[PDB]
Amino acid sequence: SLSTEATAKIVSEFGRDANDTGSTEVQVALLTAQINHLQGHFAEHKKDHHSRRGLLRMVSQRRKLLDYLKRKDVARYTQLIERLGLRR
Amino acid sequence: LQEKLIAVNRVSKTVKGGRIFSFTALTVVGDGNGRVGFGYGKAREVPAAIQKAMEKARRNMINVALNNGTLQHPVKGVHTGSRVFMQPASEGTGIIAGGAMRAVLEVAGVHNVLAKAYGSTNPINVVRATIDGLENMNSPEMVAAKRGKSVEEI
Amino acid sequence: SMRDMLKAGVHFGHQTRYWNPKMKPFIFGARNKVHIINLEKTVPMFNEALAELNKIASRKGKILFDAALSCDQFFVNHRWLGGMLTNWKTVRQSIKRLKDLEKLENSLGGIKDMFVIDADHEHIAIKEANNLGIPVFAIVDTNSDPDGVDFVIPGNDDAIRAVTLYLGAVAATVREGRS
Amino acid sequence: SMQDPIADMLTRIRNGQAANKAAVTMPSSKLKVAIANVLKEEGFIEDFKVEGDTKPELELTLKYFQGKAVVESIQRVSRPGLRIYKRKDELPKVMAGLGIAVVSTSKGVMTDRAARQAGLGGEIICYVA
RNA sequence: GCGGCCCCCUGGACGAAGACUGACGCUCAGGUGCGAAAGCGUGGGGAGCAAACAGGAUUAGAUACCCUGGUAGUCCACGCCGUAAACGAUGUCGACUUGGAGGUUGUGCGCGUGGCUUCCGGAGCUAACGCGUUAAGUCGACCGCCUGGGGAGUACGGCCGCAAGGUUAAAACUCAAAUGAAUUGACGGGGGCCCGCAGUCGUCAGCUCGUGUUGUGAAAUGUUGGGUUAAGUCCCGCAACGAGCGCAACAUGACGUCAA
RNA sequence: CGUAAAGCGCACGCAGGCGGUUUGUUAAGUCAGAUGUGAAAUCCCCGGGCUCAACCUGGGAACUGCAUCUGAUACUGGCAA
Ligand SMILES: CN(C)[C@@H]1C(O)=C(C(N)=O)C(=O)[C@@]2(O)C(O)=C3C(=O)c4c(O)cccc4[C@@](C)(O)[C@H]3C[C@@H]12
Ligand SMILES: [K+]
Ligand SMILES: [K+]
Ligand SMILES: [K+]
Ligand SMILES: [K+]
Ligand SMILES: [K+]
Ligand SMILES: [K+]
Ligand SMILES: [K+]
Ligand SMILES: [Mg+2]
Ligand SMILES: [Mg+2]
Ligand SMILES: [Mg+2]
Ligand SMILES: [Mg+2]
Ligand SMILES: [Mg+2]
Ligand SMILES: [Mg+2]
Ligand SMILES: [Mg+2]
Ligand SMILES: [Mg+2]
Ligand SMILES: [Mg+2]
Ligand SMILES: [Mg+2]
Ligand SMILES: [Mg+2]
Ligand SMILES: [Mg+2]
Ligand SMILES: [Mg+2]
Ligand SMILES: [Mg+2]
Ligand SMILES: [Mg+2]
Ligand SMILES: [Mg+2]
Ligand SMILES: [Mg+2]
Ligand SMILES: [Mg+2]
Ligand SMILES: [Mg+2]
Ligand SMILES: [Mg+2]
Ligand SMILES: [Mg+2]
Ligand SMILES: [Mg+2]
Ligand SMILES: [Mg+2]
Ligand SMILES: [Mg+2]
Ligand SMILES: [Mg+2]
Ligand SMILES: [Mg+2]
Repeated sequence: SLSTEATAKIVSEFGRDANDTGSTEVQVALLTAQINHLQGHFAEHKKDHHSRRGLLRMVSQRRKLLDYLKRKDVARYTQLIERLGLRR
Repeated sequence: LQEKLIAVNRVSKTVKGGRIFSFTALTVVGDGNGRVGFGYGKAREVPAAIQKAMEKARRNMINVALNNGTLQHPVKGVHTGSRVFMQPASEGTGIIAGGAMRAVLEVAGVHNVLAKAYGSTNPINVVRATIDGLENMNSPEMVAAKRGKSVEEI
Repeated sequence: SMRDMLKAGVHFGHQTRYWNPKMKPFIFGARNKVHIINLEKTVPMFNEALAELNKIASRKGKILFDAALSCDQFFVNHRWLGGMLTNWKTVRQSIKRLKDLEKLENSLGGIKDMFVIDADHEHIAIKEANNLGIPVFAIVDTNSDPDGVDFVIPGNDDAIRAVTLYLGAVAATVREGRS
Repeated sequence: SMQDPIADMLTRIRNGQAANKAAVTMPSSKLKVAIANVLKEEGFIEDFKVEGDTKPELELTLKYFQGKAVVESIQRVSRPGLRIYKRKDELPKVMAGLGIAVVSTSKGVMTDRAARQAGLGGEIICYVA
């Protein structure tokens, strides 16, 4: 999983504060960081199906949070996907 | 008490020698005024079985709160596979019911009723379903009593 | 009253694992896995059990249970025979044989010329009483079902000392009720 | 997930009565209170009360007559998966008039009898007897 | 599905105390992924085990069971197959509704409080068996599926597959049943305990009934059980309480069986 | 739909169905009233005519619907917080 330090950085960049761990932007940024990190794992470990199920849950959760944010605030949504480099 | 024989059935148990036949008798008894019971008797001979059934029926009678020889409201009764529906009817309707339900309703003093037996129509269970339906039927007075209202408020 | 109840030891229930949850109203608390009965329920439920027993026996009644013979009453103190009440028509013939000429003396001696200790133990008798519509007056302990019992009396009924208190009271109240 | 709070209220009552509970508590709502008011006025429950502010809890005091529970049956009619609305002439009679149907009309939640006298139809919330 | 130990990479669950977001949720046709064993492809590997196969026995025969061997396969890499009694034969999510005894894993002060899990049982439910806060109880949301037994999960068509085959899925025709659970017998190359030189069964110790009680019911109980006896003989216990025919007592063949 | 026929082998998930709680607003669903229409025959009711009946026939009721207009706003939906 993501380190305490790497997590704390992401909360600082995308959150309102260090305490603001709940915001959709932070949550999406955290999921994105771990999805990107795990690409190296699954490149090496192609038949780690059990861990991949956890990755696909991260992907699905991110998709649901982005869809929530899109319909709640299109502008924040647009900013976020630019910063994180997501298609949608 | 009016008494009605609903069904007689020959049953059998096997023994070393062969089969031992015996008879069962299902009966209902009632006062024709909202009191009814059923009895089930077993004996080697038919008349003994009926006598046992009638004795059982007389001691296992329940009270039904009638209205003018019809029901208070639509009732559902269930026992085993037998599900019965009974509804109040107008004067001159008669007992629109199957035989097992008819025998119960007649001795109970229900003159006017619309009924239907769903599921199993096995007489033993239909009679239990019917009496179950009748005994849990509420009159306006007991409804008024439980709710803490007057009958005109109900 | 209550002081003499706990003097005898009415309050001591069974262990908590053996309890019937239907007895939860009557239970006060628990100590070292033993339920303690609330005698503030016992007192009025006991004293009102005396009152209805006064009322029935004033109508030339037949209380079926030393205490019985003191009150001029009937008892079963060995094995309850299944069908002693519901199959009375048959059980009379054993009464007939008992007094035509010790086995029937144990079983039927107390009712030879015809109140429950422990409702769970005397479940057959209570069931028969319910079948024939006879009001039961039972001491119900914490491990016992009170559904059949008409007049519940929440209390111990294992210790002879608690039993002698209850049996003394019902034999007292009904004897004064008949004089 | 929880998708019918009213069916949940009715079930809490049904299960409470079957278990001989003195009262049943649940998360409150304006609609639950409106229904509780009808049950009280028709004499099916003894009393209700709301406690809280951020998270209000509705408590219903259940009533028993001769041992038996007074609410002998209580059934959801209109439900999220199938909404049921009736015109004034087609309002249901529960137990040939001896029970009630609770009806949401444009003049608030009321019994079928009160709806019929007001000349209103509405959504059939539940049958009680 | 996963079992020595060690390291590296990695998924989920749970608890405590807060803080944070603010309905972002539940379910899900089609779709997509994962999916035991066997099997298939290419390349390795091959101790043990072992389809096929060979021989030896057994048997009326013995293409078997048993024995001696033994190839694929079982193992590894990568790809395919997509099925199993893939089962709790029990879809997922949420709420509610008496108890008892355990296991395992957290945590607060012998006493609490969470998670997961096993056994028993209450109401209730169930055709019954049973289920019973891990529901098959009481409700709500959404999906999947059933509509007599066969014909048939077969044919045709489509799709998928290297193949084996999978998946979707009929009809004509044919029967009045097929089926579930439970009951009484009988029977077993099932178990326990006993007996006998080991017209009939058989002089075997059985067979029943009334009333009560249990079961929706066929039925059950009594008549079972602990002892004991030549004996349902007797004693003791026991929802049974009594009674009859047998036993015994004073040759005597119970109820019945074989359309003898 | 445990064992009778019936829970996909298991999951993720688009469409779809469903949606905790408060206020405001809207008035689509829903509800109320009105108006128009819903052919006649038929059915049904009360009458009438063939000696009766069938049959014929007067008036009504019904045609559960649809549309429009005016209201209601609890509940469901939309919108805003
Ligand atoms: C008309 N309709 C579309 C039918 C249908 O609903 C089918 C179904 N499975 O539900 C078919 O299989 C149906 O579509 C269909 O395909 C049918 C058939 O293939 C055949 C064939 O091939 C040969 C004989 C009889 C039939 C058949 C009677 O079963 C056909 C029925 C077809
Ligand atoms: K969807
Ligand atoms: K080999
Ligand atoms: K049974
Ligand atoms: K589904
Ligand atoms: K057929
Ligand atoms: K009997
Ligand atoms: K609204
Ligand atoms: Mg019976
Ligand atoms: Mg049928
Ligand atoms: Mg394999
Ligand atoms: Mg291979
Ligand atoms: Mg070998
Ligand atoms: Mg071999
Ligand atoms: Mg399959
Ligand atoms: Mg398995
Ligand atoms: Mg298993
Ligand atoms: Mg299956
Ligand atoms: Mg687990
Ligand atoms: Mg259980
Ligand atoms: Mg096929
Ligand atoms: Mg095909
Ligand atoms: Mg026998
Ligand atoms: Mg004898
Ligand atoms: Mg015995
Ligand atoms: Mg002799
Ligand atoms: Mg089967
Ligand atoms: Mg099946
Ligand atoms: Mg499954
Ligand atoms: Mg899902
Ligand atoms: Mg809502
Ligand atoms: Mg509108
Ligand atoms: Mg017309
Ligand atoms: Mg709204």
